[PDB]
Amino acid sequence: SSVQTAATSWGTVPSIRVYTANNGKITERCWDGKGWYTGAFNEPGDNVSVTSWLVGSAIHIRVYASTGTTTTEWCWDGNGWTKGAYTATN
Amino acid sequence: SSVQTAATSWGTVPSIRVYTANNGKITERCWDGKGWYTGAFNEPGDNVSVTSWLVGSAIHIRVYASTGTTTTEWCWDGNGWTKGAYTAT
Amino acid sequence: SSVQTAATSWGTVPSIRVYTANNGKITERCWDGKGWYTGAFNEPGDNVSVTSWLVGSAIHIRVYASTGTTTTEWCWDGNGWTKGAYTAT
Repeated sequence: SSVQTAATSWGTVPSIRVYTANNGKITERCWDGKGWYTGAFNEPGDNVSVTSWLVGSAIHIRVYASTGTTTTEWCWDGNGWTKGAYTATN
Repeated sequence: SSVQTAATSWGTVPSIRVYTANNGKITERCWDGKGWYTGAFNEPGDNVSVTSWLVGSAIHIRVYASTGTTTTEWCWDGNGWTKGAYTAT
Repeated sequence: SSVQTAATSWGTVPSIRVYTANNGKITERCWDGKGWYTGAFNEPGDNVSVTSWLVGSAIHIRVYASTGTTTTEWCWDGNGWTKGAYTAT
């Protein structure tokens, strides 16, 4: 049944990121105070969650994308999306 | 199989808001330090996410409600819930 | 069908907590700056959401676990997980 979303925000503007899982694909929409635009994030998943934090003015984002029982962490640390170290078991 | 929830919080008390999508309706439960009560938010949706931020002591909340492939942003900026500018494309 | 997750983080390290609902169980994976490990949280549910806040350096976490139409709040306030006062009505 419906698409699945996850949202985060930071700062005072604020910036907002909304991730949508739709038919096995996760995409990203972004707001930085003027309007919505399509973000760089595009990875497989049926389910998505997100968290973010600032270090000074630098945003760090973690997106957890799940398909079946496999969850992949995707990391934004200022210079592109990369796969993170997250695993669900030892 | 189950309801679906989304939660946010702010401040030091804190205030908490929990949104639940149940049979196509999203409702809101609120905690401001004393007990839980039903919030003003009531809109259609099968899925919900939320984020919030403070500007000084003023809370701003964004709720993303989805039905099928359609996502609607709902905004709280201190004087009622209003539909936001979010579009998926 | 896929597992369903919820995530929160705090501080500057940061600490991260990822909750996964899988086959009626919600479990927790934790990062405190060195590596991922399995957390203490293990409770029933088909759906999970989370929020957290700091009071100074002390973290407070609220996990909302749902099975059918029943949502249970679980609370971390520094000395184990306890059932919270949340009710839906």
